[PDB]
Amino acid sequence: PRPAYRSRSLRRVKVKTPGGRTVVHYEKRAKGVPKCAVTGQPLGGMNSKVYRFGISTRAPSRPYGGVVSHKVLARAIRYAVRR
Amino acid sequence: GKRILVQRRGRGGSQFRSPSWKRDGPVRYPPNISGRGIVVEILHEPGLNAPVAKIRMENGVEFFNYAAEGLYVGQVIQVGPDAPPAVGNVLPLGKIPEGTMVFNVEKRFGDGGKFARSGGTYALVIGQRPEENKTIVRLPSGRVIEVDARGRATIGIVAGGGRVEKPFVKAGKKYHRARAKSWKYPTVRGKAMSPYAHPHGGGSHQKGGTPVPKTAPPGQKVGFIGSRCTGRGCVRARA
Amino acid sequence: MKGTPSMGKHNKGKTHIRCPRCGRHSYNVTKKYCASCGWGRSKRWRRYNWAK
Amino acid sequence: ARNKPLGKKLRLAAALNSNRNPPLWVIAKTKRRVTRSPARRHWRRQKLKA
RNA sequence: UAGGCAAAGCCGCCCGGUGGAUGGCUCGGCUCGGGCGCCGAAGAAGGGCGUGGCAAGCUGCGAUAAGCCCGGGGUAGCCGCAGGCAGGCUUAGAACCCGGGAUCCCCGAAUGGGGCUUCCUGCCGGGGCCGAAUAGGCCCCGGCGCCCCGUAAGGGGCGGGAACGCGGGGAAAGGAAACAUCUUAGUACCCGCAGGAAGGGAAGCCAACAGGGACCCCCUGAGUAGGGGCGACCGAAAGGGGGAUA
RNA sequence: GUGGGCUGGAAUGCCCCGCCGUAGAGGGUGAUAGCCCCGUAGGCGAAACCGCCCGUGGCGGAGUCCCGGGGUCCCGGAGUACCUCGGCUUAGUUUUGCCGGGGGAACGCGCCGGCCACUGGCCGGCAAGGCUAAGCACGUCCCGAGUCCGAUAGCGCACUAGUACCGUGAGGGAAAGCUGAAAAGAACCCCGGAAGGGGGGUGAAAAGAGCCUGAAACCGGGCGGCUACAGUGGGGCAGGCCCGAA
RNA sequence: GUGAAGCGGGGCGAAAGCCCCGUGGAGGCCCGAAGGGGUUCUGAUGUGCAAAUCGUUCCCAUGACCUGGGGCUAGGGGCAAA
RNA sequence: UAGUAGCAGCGAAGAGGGGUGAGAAGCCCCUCCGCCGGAAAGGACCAGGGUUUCCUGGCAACUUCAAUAGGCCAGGAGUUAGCCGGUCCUAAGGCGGGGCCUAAUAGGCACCCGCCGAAAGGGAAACGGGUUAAUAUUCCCGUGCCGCGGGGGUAGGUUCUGCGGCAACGCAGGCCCCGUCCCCGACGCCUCGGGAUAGGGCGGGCGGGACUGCCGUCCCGCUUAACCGUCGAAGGCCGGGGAGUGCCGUAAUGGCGAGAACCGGCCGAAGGCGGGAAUAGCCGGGGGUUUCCCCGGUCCGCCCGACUCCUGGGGCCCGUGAAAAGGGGACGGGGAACGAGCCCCCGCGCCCGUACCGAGAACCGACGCAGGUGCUCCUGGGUGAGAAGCCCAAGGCGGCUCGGGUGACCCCGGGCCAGGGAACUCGGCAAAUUGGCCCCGUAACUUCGGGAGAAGGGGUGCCUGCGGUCUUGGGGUAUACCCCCGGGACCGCAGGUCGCAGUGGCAAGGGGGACCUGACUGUUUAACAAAAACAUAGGUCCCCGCGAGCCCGUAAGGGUGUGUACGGGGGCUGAAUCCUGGCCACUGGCGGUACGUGAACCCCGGGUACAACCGGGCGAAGCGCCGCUGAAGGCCGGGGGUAACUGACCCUCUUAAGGUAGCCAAAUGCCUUGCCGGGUAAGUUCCGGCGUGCAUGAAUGGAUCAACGAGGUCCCCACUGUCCCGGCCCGGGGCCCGGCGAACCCACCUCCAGGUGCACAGUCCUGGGACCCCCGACGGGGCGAGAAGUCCCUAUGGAGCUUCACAGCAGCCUGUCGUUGCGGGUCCGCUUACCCGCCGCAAGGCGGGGACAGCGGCAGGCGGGCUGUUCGGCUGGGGCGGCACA
Ligand SMILES: [Mg+2]
Ligand SMILES: [Mg+2]
Ligand SMILES: [Mg+2]
Ligand SMILES: [Mg+2]
Ligand SMILES: [Mg+2]
Ligand SMILES: [Mg+2]
Ligand SMILES: [Mg+2]
Ligand SMILES: [Mg+2]
Ligand SMILES: [Mg+2]
Ligand SMILES: [Mg+2]
Ligand SMILES: [Mg+2]
Ligand SMILES: [Mg+2]
Ligand SMILES: [Mg+2]
Ligand SMILES: [Mg+2]
Ligand SMILES: [Mg+2]
Ligand SMILES: [Mg+2]
Ligand SMILES: [Mg+2]
Ligand SMILES: [Mg+2]
Ligand SMILES: [Mg+2]
Ligand SMILES: [Mg+2]
Ligand SMILES: [Mg+2]
Ligand SMILES: [Mg+2]
Ligand SMILES: [Mg+2]
Ligand SMILES: [Mg+2]
Ligand SMILES: [Mg+2]
Ligand SMILES: [Mg+2]
Ligand SMILES: [Mg+2]
Ligand SMILES: [Mg+2]
Ligand SMILES: [Mg+2]
Ligand SMILES: [Mg+2]
Ligand SMILES: [Mg+2]
Ligand SMILES: [Mg+2]
Ligand SMILES: [Mg+2]
Ligand SMILES: [Mg+2]
Ligand SMILES: [Mg+2]
Ligand SMILES: [Mg+2]
Ligand SMILES: [Mg+2]
Ligand SMILES: [Mg+2]
Ligand SMILES: [Mg+2]
Ligand SMILES: [Mg+2]
Ligand SMILES: [Mg+2]
Ligand SMILES: [Mg+2]
Ligand SMILES: [Mg+2]
Ligand SMILES: [Mg+2]
Ligand SMILES: [Mg+2]
Ligand SMILES: [Mg+2]
Ligand SMILES: [Mg+2]
Ligand SMILES: [Mg+2]
Ligand SMILES: [Mg+2]
Ligand SMILES: [Mg+2]
Ligand SMILES: [Mg+2]
Ligand SMILES: [Mg+2]
Ligand SMILES: [Mg+2]
Ligand SMILES: [Mg+2]
Ligand SMILES: [Mg+2]
Ligand SMILES: [Mg+2]
Ligand SMILES: [Mg+2]
Ligand SMILES: [Mg+2]
Ligand SMILES: [Mg+2]
Ligand SMILES: [Mg+2]
Ligand SMILES: [Mg+2]
Ligand SMILES: [Mg+2]
Ligand SMILES: [Mg+2]
Ligand SMILES: [Mg+2]
Ligand SMILES: [Mg+2]
Ligand SMILES: [Mg+2]
Ligand SMILES: [Mg+2]
Ligand SMILES: [Mg+2]
Ligand SMILES: [Mg+2]
Ligand SMILES: [Mg+2]
Ligand SMILES: [Mg+2]
Ligand SMILES: [Mg+2]
Ligand SMILES: [Mg+2]
Ligand SMILES: [Mg+2]
Ligand SMILES: [Mg+2]
Ligand SMILES: [Mg+2]
Ligand SMILES: [Mg+2]
Ligand SMILES: [Mg+2]
Ligand SMILES: [Mg+2]
Ligand SMILES: [Mg+2]
Ligand SMILES: [Mg+2]
Ligand SMILES: [Mg+2]
Ligand SMILES: [Mg+2]
Ligand SMILES: [Zn+2]
Repeated sequence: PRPAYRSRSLRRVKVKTPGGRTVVHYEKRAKGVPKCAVTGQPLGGMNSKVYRFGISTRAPSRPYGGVVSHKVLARAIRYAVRR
Repeated sequence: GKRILVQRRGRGGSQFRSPSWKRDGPVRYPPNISGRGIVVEILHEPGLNAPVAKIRMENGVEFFNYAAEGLYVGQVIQVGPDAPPAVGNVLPLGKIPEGTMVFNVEKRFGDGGKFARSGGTYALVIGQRPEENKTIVRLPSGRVIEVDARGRATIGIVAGGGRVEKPFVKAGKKYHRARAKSWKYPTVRGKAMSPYAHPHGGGSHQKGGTPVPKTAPPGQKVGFIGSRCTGRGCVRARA
Repeated sequence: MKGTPSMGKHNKGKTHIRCPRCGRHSYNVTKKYCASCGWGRSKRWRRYNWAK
Repeated sequence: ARNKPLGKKLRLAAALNSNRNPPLWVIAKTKRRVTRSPARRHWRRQKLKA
């Protein structure tokens, strides 16, 4: 509780209630978005802010989806097609 | 008490131990790597003396090696007896041609590599005795040694050379490096001590010690330990 | 500082808690045995002949 | 402490239950011989080693 | 001049306050003599928590909780220390004492697994509850330690006990008028292992040409032989008399 | 014997008179009790549990038992006996026992011992496998006794003591007994905010729950002597004031 | 507060090349609160507020920095910028 | 002692009236006064405490005074969770079993297996309002969320596949089981751009409040939770385009045929807005009565803006800033005929914590203790650079738990002081001076960075106007510019004017020169030493190729080591710059042909019916001997004479050589206040020189001061109560009164002089004095008190340290016995022993070494690494000396 709030792991949000008071709500920070397995950059269509685990996310309509980006997928497909 | 610092070091205290949890793993050759591999990462390792390459073999085995100077991400390395002696390739010492600069040399096959593992270091393949399956190599110290011809080495020199030429300008820089290494930092001179704590400690005008024999027991074996000589005359006699 | 000012730091720590076997305030929470009866490191009761 | 374990809480409850002087009818029954109790204590003075 | 005549203060006696000596008392201690002598997985000892109408501690007991059942003794009182207030139990035989049973929380060798809180938690089988449900969930009960013996069934060890016993490891202080060999001392202490005792015990013995006849313990042999900076000091055995007798 | 009288709050005491005694060990009861009571000498006793002794009973074995002769064939305990080196120990000393390193037998025609070793004689035995009652140690505990202590003693603890309590912990650890025969535990009146005070009661006695006795130090008051021009305590002599009942 | 590397413009040259300004934001850098420390008065206190304190004056204050919780090292041993 | 000390000091404090009550300065209420307000003080809360919380009653005890008060006493009561924490995960690490080790265990742990390990890390899901004396994300109302499971509808499926877009990617995207892979979880520090929100303010409006000497101003309310939807800045990406006379930019670095400008599109924060939701809450106005009902309002336009939240850019690292649970996706295999991540509906969510303090009275320190823990996290307005100080909100407090009188001395803290200005003093100790900001200006020297705020000089208030540079919105053709309007910030100019004083209070550097010393920042003797001591970067030497070197363990084994010479370990020096001289005699280390010596074993001879026993031989290391080694410990004189102190001469002694470059009366020079100059009227200190230097000198570091200094020292200016020299004042002690109420010390208790005496008498002698008692003060005496003197010595007393003491034990080295076997001729070979590493759960396999090594026993050497001891006596005190020790 109190040392858990003294640590900076949660966001300190000040909010004014309908009762006229000002309170501090301790809210979670967002989880990191999925990254490409080769470049490490965030994947398009999956970089929305998520604050808890267990939320199903819809991958882009492509082979390998939210695993690799379109650049890596296209280049790998070209290499496999030639090879 | 009375036990000296070099005697206290052997107990394995936290201030003398190496924090190897800060590293991803040992930099050794796995026993049965063969074929072609891909250099996927070049990383800094805390407490080590060279950048470390992560090699992803064609069959999926991944291992850590010391990065040859000039090695780059996405490079294709060859492992095995059929590998050409190009930089980054892992070859047997028996196959490696004479005069070649190798590193991470294995004294016996399968130990993972022992010699020429610091940044900017290398071993030189001097000769090959195939009738006793041995390879004569010169180590970084200048010493000439025989190694198992079936052992493995990497072609090139270890990256990161020249790291020690730049001075450690502040005590804080050496402090931060020591925190990643195993060194106890800093060190008190022996003659700055009292007689209970060091053989050199004591007198009103404190002095160092003359050399002790090689048979001296622990706690007495400090300073020069069975030295052939000392000073500029010793260096001259060595050369 | 070793006297009264250092006495103020003994307000929140602990070395021992109550032992489940012998009930004394002698169970070392870090060493995980009782300093009185030896529970947690010896299944036989700890009692020495030099103690009255 | 705000956060307690149940065993420590139960030992504290035992101390709270025992902390009380003998009843007045017990004093009258013993003819003023039993006046005090060994389990009587003050929270600021005598400290439980719970 | 002295008395009437006295401040603060000093000495002695008496009375009072304080104090708890003295004396008297004793359900306590201590010593000695005799007996008796093991408990524990059928879960012990020890601890925590609880338990009384008013009950804090001690004592007892264990959610059936100063207590329940059975039998014998004991008859009219009883509800412990503990002299109060109530209300009860008991002549349908209580209380009390002795023998036998029932109950016997949690921790504890603790033994399903954990245990930084004497509390928490898992899997399997059976049962119960919430629920529309046969889902899901929750709760109750039982089993689940290690190492062994045994074909299996099944069984054994574990921990405790005031002292005593057996095997092992094993000091120093002090003494020697210093001190090292020595002694202290195979002691203090530590590790392990038993029993009501343990260990020992039935001649490859002792003797000396005469003969004893397993063993232990007691008296003696005896501070003798002997060991020893031959100093301090240490120190038998055979033999004899007994306890007992295999 | 609870008999007569006396003292006494109350007799077990005193004077007088009786009785038992295998019992006059000891304790209690309103003061000191052989005969008031518990007890003592002595005797009787267990549904249940436990222990010991005796008689009897059921069963199994390959004659394994006793006596006589024959034998000279077979068996008779190994890293053991023994030697050497180091060490601990022992009275064990050129000679105790053992542990470790190294070496290492024989077989009853043999092997072992008889205070250095070997040789011969003589004597005594059969190691290197296992058990064994009785007679002996101890004291948590039970019983008895005492030229033991008697609440600062005796165990640290006569008591809601291994307690309250102290230390993080290993550990350490006190102080503290007594109304009276019976609560008859102080009615009632006046005062006080109350603790409480006065009066009045109970009691043989306040012995008043702060409770037997109740010392000294200490403090208050009364009394006697001195007390502001005279330097202190102790002794002797003379005197002033005060006490001088036993 | 200072203003490192780096970067723009202006002036001056035939050039090689110098100067001025700005931008930039380095550092066991500087002044200074919190915080850490403990120099002077040899102040106060010194049967204390306290078995080491208080006032004043001071030192560091982006780092070999200060600080919470958990952990390891044990006595002839630990730990020690000593 | 003594009704005495203390109940002061650390920057708050009380007063009037009333009530209660036996009793009131102190309890309760109002009014006045004061204190905090980035906090010894307001909000939250960890550990610890454990009922101190709330209510009722009370004052025998407790609170440094009182009490009717209370954290006290007595009685009663109080802590409600699927969504807040634990619980789960792993970290550093730890424990258990198996195994190995061990005389043994309750001792050890590399191995294998399991588990524990965070109430600040990772991590499922709840918010707003109301309610109680005391719980409040827990109770109630309202509105939701998560996990697990089920039902209906639906999209979808039912051999086979979902649909659209060039694409980035979008969209309900069927069901069940299993596997694999990837990603999230998952990460430093510094810096600067952008976007928000909390909070704050300004003008107007409505409602309410404050004041009555004048004006009419001043204050308060006007709020919006979680959750659902939608939007989305930076950034990234897709399609078109095809660019070098370039073109496009930033706060800054800058970008482009390796694909720019430009056009369109995709993914995409905090947060906004709507719903929630005005029906709540709040402000105001009424009615009832036990907290309910009714009415009005809850608005308009702007501005600032975080330390809170989000986002991106750049830089630094010999420093790279955790893991796992859990979750998401994808890629495959298998199965059924059904069926969802969408909509509606149903069910379940166990166990433990939850009061209160959280500290100048609830923790620790014996205390209701000026300390420590925790100021750990948060906080409005003015001034202001400021989270500084000062004043005031919200909120709290007058309880750092004695009150009154007096206005002596004296003490603690504070203010001023004429003339002089360090004459004080060991010493400018202390105090004083300066002080902010702007402008001008700034030396020697230097490692070129610095020195530097060097130094030195000038300005500074208020008022009335005139401008400028931006910013933020709105309106104008109008995205920049331009004009108008509202708000914000900073900068400047002109004039007028007051004072002793304009950074007017608060806040707030004195400065300069020279020597020594340590380069610097940093660390140190908790409780007398902060330093020149330690460390430091830099330099250098040594042991080491890894089966190493060094170290720990009885051993199993372990650390360095998840390592590898640009490395691990061990010494010395201590930035940089110029340098680092000669010497291997000694003490060590190391290497070596031969020779002497050199233990056990072994062999030979004698002896012994056998042995004991005696003699000899062989002979390892080591020692002797011979060399190397000084950035090993370290040393560095002379004798002389000759000779123009000697430039030169021969050398010799010499423990080896004979002090080089340098530097000096030094923190090193006795003599010694050395001699010569400077400084002062006067200088034992200081500075600059001189140097046969008692007794300077080179990594034992020499010389050396740029920068730095709570270092030590000398001088100059300024300044001043340091002083001539003392005075006056302020607060608190003080004194007096009321209340509480100790301690130290105490044989008894003592007027003075001169003597005497165990030699320094209150008590003895001879004198001189004194009416007794009480108060205040002081510190001459009572050899005043505190503490069995630490100084000295003795003791056949210790401890620690040293080594060339007496002994001993580990450790290392060496020989030998055993392990040690098989061949071939003391030698060569072999592998199965044994050892070393790899794979493997194990079984076993691979490679290397190899009867060597390692290991056990014995023996020798080195061996203060470690253990035990001894270091005599006499003595004009002990010691040196001497032996008066026979
Ligand atoms: Mg957390
Ligand atoms: Mg986080
Ligand atoms: Mg370290
Ligand atoms: Mg020192
Ligand atoms: Mg030495
Ligand atoms: Mg030493
Ligand atoms: Mg020395
Ligand atoms: Mg200490
Ligand atoms: Mg601890
Ligand atoms: Mg306390
Ligand atoms: Mg008088
Ligand atoms: Mg029990
Ligand atoms: Mg268990
Ligand atoms: Mg046993
Ligand atoms: Mg003795
Ligand atoms: Mg002696
Ligand atoms: Mg002695
Ligand atoms: Mg027996
Ligand atoms: Mg026996
Ligand atoms: Mg003996
Ligand atoms: Mg009778
Ligand atoms: Mg035999
Ligand atoms: Mg008495
Ligand atoms: Mg006693
Ligand atoms: Mg009395
Ligand atoms: Mg008379
Ligand atoms: Mg700094
Ligand atoms: Mg001082
Ligand atoms: Mg002082
Ligand atoms: Mg004082
Ligand atoms: Mg500073
Ligand atoms: Mg007074
Ligand atoms: Mg006073
Ligand atoms: Mg103030
Ligand atoms: Mg104020
Ligand atoms: Mg606070
Ligand atoms: Mg209260
Ligand atoms: Mg109250
Ligand atoms: Mg209370
Ligand atoms: Mg866990
Ligand atoms: Mg509350
Ligand atoms: Mg307004
Ligand atoms: Mg900028
Ligand atoms: Mg609360
Ligand atoms: Mg106080
Ligand atoms: Mg402030
Ligand atoms: Mg207020
Ligand atoms: Mg006050
Ligand atoms: Mg006063
Ligand atoms: Mg003046
Ligand atoms: Mg002067
Ligand atoms: Mg003078
Ligand atoms: Mg000063
Ligand atoms: Mg000021
Ligand atoms: Mg320094
Ligand atoms: Mg410093
Ligand atoms: Mg100190
Ligand atoms: Mg100091
Ligand atoms: Mg130094
Ligand atoms: Mg240097
Ligand atoms: Mg040296
Ligand atoms: Mg030299
Ligand atoms: Mg010279
Ligand atoms: Mg000088
Ligand atoms: Mg000189
Ligand atoms: Mg010299
Ligand atoms: Mg020196
Ligand atoms: Mg020298
Ligand atoms: Mg130097
Ligand atoms: Mg110098
Ligand atoms: Mg005299
Ligand atoms: Mg005297
Ligand atoms: Mg003395
Ligand atoms: Mg002394
Ligand atoms: Mg001395
Ligand atoms: Mg003597
Ligand atoms: Mg010692
Ligand atoms: Mg060998
Ligand atoms: Mg050996
Ligand atoms: Mg020694
Ligand atoms: Mg001697
Ligand atoms: Mg002498
Ligand atoms: Mg002498
Ligand atoms: Zn215990």
